[PDB]
Amino acid sequence: MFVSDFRKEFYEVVQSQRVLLFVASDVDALCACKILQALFQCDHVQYTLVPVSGWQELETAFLEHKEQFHYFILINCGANVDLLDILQPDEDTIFFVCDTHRPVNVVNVYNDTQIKLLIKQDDDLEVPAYEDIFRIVEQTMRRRQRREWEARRRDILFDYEQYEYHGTSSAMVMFELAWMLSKDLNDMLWWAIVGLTDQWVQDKITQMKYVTDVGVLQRHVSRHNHRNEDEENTLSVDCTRISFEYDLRLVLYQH
Amino acid sequence: ADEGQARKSQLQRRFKEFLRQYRVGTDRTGFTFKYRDELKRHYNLGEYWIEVEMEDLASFDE
Repeated sequence: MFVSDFRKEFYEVVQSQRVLLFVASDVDALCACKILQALFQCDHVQYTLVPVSGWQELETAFLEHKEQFHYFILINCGANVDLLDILQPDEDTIFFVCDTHRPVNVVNVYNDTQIKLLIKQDDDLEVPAYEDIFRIVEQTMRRRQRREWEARRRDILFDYEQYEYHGTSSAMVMFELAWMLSKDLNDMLWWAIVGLTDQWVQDKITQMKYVTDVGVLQRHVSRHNHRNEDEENTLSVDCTRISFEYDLRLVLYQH
Repeated sequence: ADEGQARKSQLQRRFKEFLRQYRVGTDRTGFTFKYRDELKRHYNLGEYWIEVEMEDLASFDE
């Protein structure tokens, strides 16, 4: 399914439980974890952090922990494939996915019990409608039409799952969540900025989308750091300050 | 000539506020006054020398 609001559908369910966090290995996912951590250590929510690196290790990890816990969270892993089969879970287990990969697999979208998605649907998504891809002579006369339906399905799949790309970074969804609760700080803003900058560094998003997201984040940066308008002389020098720069493209030139 | 000592009495005052104020370490862990402590710990031992570092002096007052 698609989570409509993150407060009352994702957070305030796992708020009183013992969750298990699977984490991929990329700067985007690291910065998307380090905010969720700080959002759990603030409300005394027992979590557990398992660093995975592939599908074999994710399966091995799900093998051992799949009876103690019955909540799960996957971060930048498992939104472009099908989930209810590679893991083969039980019925009363819940999965949250907060991945960037695209496009989201089909069944993961029409499965509104076990695989919830924290993906803001206002991204570049165009998921096919429901029945377009999911289920005497008159018998054959109509089962030929169902065969036509299957033939259309074999094509619309090839239409939809042919190009892979990436949406808004995880460390920005998590930051939207952490701002809703009114528990955002600078330290949770720097990790948002880094988790965004990393995609543009590794060249997985378009310059248009990058500048749009920078335009978003600058309002937050100014909301936090502008409150020190003229008191920048009586603020402690040992306290982080984030600033917007129009700066060179040379790599690491300051060191 | 008369501006000479008037500059100096304003440099010997900005070189003094550097030793007296420069700290290290972050805010999460905790700080450390780097050159007062070495001045004291080298004076009480009877050594009389500090080792100022130019990067610090640059980063305090350019």
